Amino acid sequence: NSGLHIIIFDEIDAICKQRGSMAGSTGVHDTVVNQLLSKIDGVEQLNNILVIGMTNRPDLIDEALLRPGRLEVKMEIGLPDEKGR
Amino acid sequence: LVKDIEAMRQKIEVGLVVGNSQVAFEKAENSSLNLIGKAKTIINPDWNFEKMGIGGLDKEFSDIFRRAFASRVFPPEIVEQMGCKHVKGILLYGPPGCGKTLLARQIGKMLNAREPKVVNGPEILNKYVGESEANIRKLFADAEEEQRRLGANSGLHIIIFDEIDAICKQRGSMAGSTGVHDTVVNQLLSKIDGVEQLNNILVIGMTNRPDLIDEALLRPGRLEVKMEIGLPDEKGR
Amino acid sequence: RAFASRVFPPEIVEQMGCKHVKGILLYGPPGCGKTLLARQIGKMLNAREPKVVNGPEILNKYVGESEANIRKLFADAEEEQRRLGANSGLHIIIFDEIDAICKQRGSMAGSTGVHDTVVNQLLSKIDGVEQLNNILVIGMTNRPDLIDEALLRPGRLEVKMEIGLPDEKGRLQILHIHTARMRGHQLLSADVDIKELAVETKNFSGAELEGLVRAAQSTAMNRHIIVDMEKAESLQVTRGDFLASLENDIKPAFGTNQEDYASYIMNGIIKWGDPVTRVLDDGELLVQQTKNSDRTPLVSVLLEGPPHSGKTALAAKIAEESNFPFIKICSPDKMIGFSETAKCQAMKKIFDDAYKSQLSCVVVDDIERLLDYVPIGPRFSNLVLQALLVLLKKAPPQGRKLLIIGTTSRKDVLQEMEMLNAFSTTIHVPNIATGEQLLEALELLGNFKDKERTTIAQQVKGKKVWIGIKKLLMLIEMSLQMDPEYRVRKFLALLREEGA
Amino acid sequence: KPAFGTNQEDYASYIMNGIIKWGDPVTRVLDDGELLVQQTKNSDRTPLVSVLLEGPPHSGKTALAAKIAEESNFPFIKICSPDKMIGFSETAKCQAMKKIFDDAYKSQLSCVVVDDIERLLDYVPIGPRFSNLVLQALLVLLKKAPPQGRKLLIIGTTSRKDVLQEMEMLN
Amino acid sequence: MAEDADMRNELEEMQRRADQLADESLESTRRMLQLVEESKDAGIRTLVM
Ligand SMILES: Nc1ncnc2c1ncn2[C@@H]1O[C@H](COP(=O)(O)OP(=O)(O)OP(=O)(O)O)[C@@H](O)[C@H]1O
Ligand SMILES: Nc1ncnc2c1ncn2[C@@H]1O[C@H](COP(=O)(O)OP(=O)(O)OP(=O)(O)O)[C@@H](O)[C@H]1O
Ligand SMILES: Nc1ncnc2c1ncn2[C@@H]1O[C@H](COP(=O)(O)OP(=O)(O)OP(=O)(O)O)[C@@H](O)[C@H]1O
Ligand SMILES: Nc1ncnc2c1ncn2[C@@H]1O[C@H](COP(=O)(O)OP(=O)(O)OP(=O)(O)O)[C@@H](O)[C@H]1O
Repeated sequence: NSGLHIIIFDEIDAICKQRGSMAGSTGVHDTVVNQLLSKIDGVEQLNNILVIGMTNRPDLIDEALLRPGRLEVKMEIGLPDEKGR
Repeated sequence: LVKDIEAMRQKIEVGLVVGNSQVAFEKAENSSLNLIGKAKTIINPDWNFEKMGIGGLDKEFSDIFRRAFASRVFPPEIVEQMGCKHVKGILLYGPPGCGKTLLARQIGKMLNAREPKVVNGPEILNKYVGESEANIRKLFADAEEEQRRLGANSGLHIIIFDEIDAICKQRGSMAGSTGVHDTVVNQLLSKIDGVEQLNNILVIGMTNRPDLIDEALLRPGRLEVKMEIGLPDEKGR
Repeated sequence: RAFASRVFPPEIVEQMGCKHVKGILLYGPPGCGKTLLARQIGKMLNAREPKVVNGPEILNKYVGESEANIRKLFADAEEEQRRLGANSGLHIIIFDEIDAICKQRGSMAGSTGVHDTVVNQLLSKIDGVEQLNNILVIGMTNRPDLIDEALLRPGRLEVKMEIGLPDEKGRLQILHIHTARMRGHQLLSADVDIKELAVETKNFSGAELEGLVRAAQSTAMNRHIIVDMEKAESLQVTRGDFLASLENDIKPAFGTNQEDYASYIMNGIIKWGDPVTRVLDDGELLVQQTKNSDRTPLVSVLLEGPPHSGKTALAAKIAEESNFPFIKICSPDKMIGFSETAKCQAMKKIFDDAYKSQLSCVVVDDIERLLDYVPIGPRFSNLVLQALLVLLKKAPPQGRKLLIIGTTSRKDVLQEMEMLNAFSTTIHVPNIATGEQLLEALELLGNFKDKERTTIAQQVKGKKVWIGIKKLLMLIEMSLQMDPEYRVRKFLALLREEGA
Repeated sequence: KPAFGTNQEDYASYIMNGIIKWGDPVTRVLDDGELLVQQTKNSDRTPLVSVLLEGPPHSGKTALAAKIAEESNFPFIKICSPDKMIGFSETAKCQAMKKIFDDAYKSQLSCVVVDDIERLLDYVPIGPRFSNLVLQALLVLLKKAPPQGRKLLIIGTTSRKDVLQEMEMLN
Repeated sequence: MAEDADMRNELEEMQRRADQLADESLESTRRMLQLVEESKDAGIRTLVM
């Protein structure tokens, strides 16, 4: 029954890009993302948080992280029609 | 508390201990009585798993179970007749979202009586030399002495690594010529097959990039089983 | 070498002046059995209690504690030197994964710390100004070559001994030593043949050898073991019998993998005539070149034929038929996308480690693919060519014998690259020329019965055939998939167009 | 939700109008495609098959190649297309296609589309130029077998096959 | 760039007297715990008698 702690990463893409021995030698300092995806989906259930993430360059991000349960939902927001505008 | 009486053979209710009456002792439940000898006659680490949270892998679970938990669950006497040392060192390699850390979770925490020490990726690494590495032996140093001063019989100790490929990679190709991650791995290898030949642990790693992982670590006895898990068939699905 | 000095009666060396050896070093590939050896040494051999150090266990953050933990090791053994000069109880040290603590002093890359140069304290302690005698020290490493050689020169450490992989029969001792207890309590059948295993284990070593054993006991129990209870039965009667074979097949990788010819061999070899015999005979006459003669330690062959002839498959057949200790297939499959340098590098590793053996054979498949070759205009990579053409004429050291094959579907490109001049010889693969020869072949296969065989056979012999197998398979197959009557007519009509 | 495996949506991209039947040609062709998937599904001793579709330009090649897979109902299909590869140096290009095939080699069987090959591998007539590396990797893969028990087909397209005879990938 | 340097460095321990000499003051504080109570012991019983 605990309360949420939301965490906010302003820019994901710089922190974590694909770790697949790409973009030069092993990404940039990819140890980080390993720690992260072990943390959020780790051996502990950790049912009590959602992390928000935001990019303007999404495709880079590793599918390992994007799959359902670590982050299920990737949404696109696009230039609105007249009504929204 | 008398348990069973046998005559010189019928089992009787009330009898008379005489000179040539042999007697056996057994520590009670939730007992810390260390009885030795074989004037005795039990520990089974697995009391319940009916089924836990899994489908589709009834082959793979069977293989892992028989290989690394059957030596545990056996008559000890016959296995020391057999003279084989327990396999340790599970590995799991696969794509994401195929239920590996779940699997690892359930056995350590739901199957057998211990609390496992778990690293979430590296927690290890530190700004100061030697203490990050030392945390490894800070891991092993609660189970090593335990074997030393209880011998063979012991409560199981467990280590779950996760996303181990980050911390360990092939030596000589590491962040330049010498490498940062080189000395942690040379400790890990030094302990697992180490000169102490501790028998009382299993190391559970998991990866999505197993080719990176060094064969030096994967040869049998350090991590024996490299087990693929993959996209399930419909019936498992 | 190093224990004569311990065992002898003292007077004899007292007439000599030799200072007794400090230490040794032993290395090799992993899982090869070295740490066992280093336990038993010091377990059995000396009267002393050893102190082990694990590799980084020395290191500590405060600037002087690293070295100040090393001198701790040797203070006892030096004080007893001081106290008793001539003799002592031989305090011995065991390092482990020593390569980290000692590597070349003049590399700080990735460390960016001076504490790599603890080594100076180390070897300045060992011989130092103060000689320490009646101590022994042993190193252990995967990586022998990164060590500062200031401590590999003799007298600091004499011996560089490299523990290699087991010999086939020595592997038997490694095997029998484990199975002694298993048999001694008669949990081992008399049916299993350790030799039958040991020949069927090409490169299994040490732990790799022991792994199937440990697994075998698991698989053997599990039957008698068996839900909620997951009972272990009381039944104590069992033994692993010809399940070591099954798991040897499935469960471990060799650790040096050749096992799979399957990707190369789908169907084996259909023995389809005289040419196949001529070829294989030429082959088992060629393999003997190495083994008999010591003036041609290197020999070199080409396999020339048209495409889709399975040349590269029977090359592997002849390799396994040579039954050498070390065989490998340099595939473009394993090397893909590699720029020419790495594409050379893989090959580099292959021949350099292959030379290690007293012999080996190697095949090079589809060189036209390996070295990328296309007309439209000649274009290829030369560097691989140059390297390769040197490697052909590199003679291994001291009569460690080599055999090489290469394969092409085209020689007419090659005679301009001057490769086959460098090759010793070439052998031709004629491809199937006629209906009788063919019909015999496919009836060895099957998958046309006699009516169909004949139904074909009327009109084949009147015609002349130029074909190879690898096309024929797909033809018979895809034609087969059609409905029964239609099958052979379609086969025929395909042959009309393909071979014309 | 999209998935690691096939989508319902990759297709509507490539076939926007579907495939209208104008004649027997369409029948024969895609029936041969059906024939081939049944060959692979049923058979052994042909773990892989290899086909390409020649047509003249602006005769829909890729549509057919998609509909074949869509009718095969094999579980794993990832088309490899140039549109998702733009500007790539030949190195990362071949990494991409190999990545596709290695994911595919996981499943028990699969259908892979190469399309617009002559644009996948750089090609121009004038002083004729192309990438050698992508060529070689491609066609060894066409000649490659996955681990045993697995089965696949590789469909390809081009608007010209004459230069491909010249480049000795056709066999 | 393409530069990854991740590094470590070592510590300088401030001279915290760096001798056992601390004990003597600690011995005085032992004795003031120790030798004081019996004053009260004999005090209360001196007051009883
Ligand atoms: N039998 C199963 N097979 C696959 N996935 C399962 C199964 N049962 C449950 N799951 C779900 O799979 C999810 C992810 O699997 P897991 O927790 O092992 O992490 P993972 O995604 O496998 O990690 P990684 O992405 O590093 O492989 C679990 O959170 C769980 O919800
Ligand atoms: N030569 C051998 N004789 C008997 N058992 C062996 C032998 N080699 C390996 N083993 C098996 O493997 C264990 C020894 O491991 P091994 O000595 O291969 O480690 P290592 O060679 O030091 O590995 P690395 O060199 O990578 O550290 C033994 O306890 C036994 O189970
Ligand atoms: N006597 C034989 N000689 C050669 N191949 C044979 C023989 N008998 C059967 N085969 C079959 O040849 C098949 C292999 O053909 P493969 O594709 O290797 O030919 P290839 O010459 O490599 O083709 P390419 O020249 O295009 O590389 C195997 O399935 C094997 O069973
Ligand atoms: N039955 C059909 N057969 C072929 N094409 C069809 C059929 N029905 C519709 N089409 C149209 O043909 C188009 C095929 O475009 P396609 O992806 O083949 O481009 P392309 O022809 O490969 O380009 P290029 O001509 O440069 O090769 C589709 O948009 C589709 O709408």
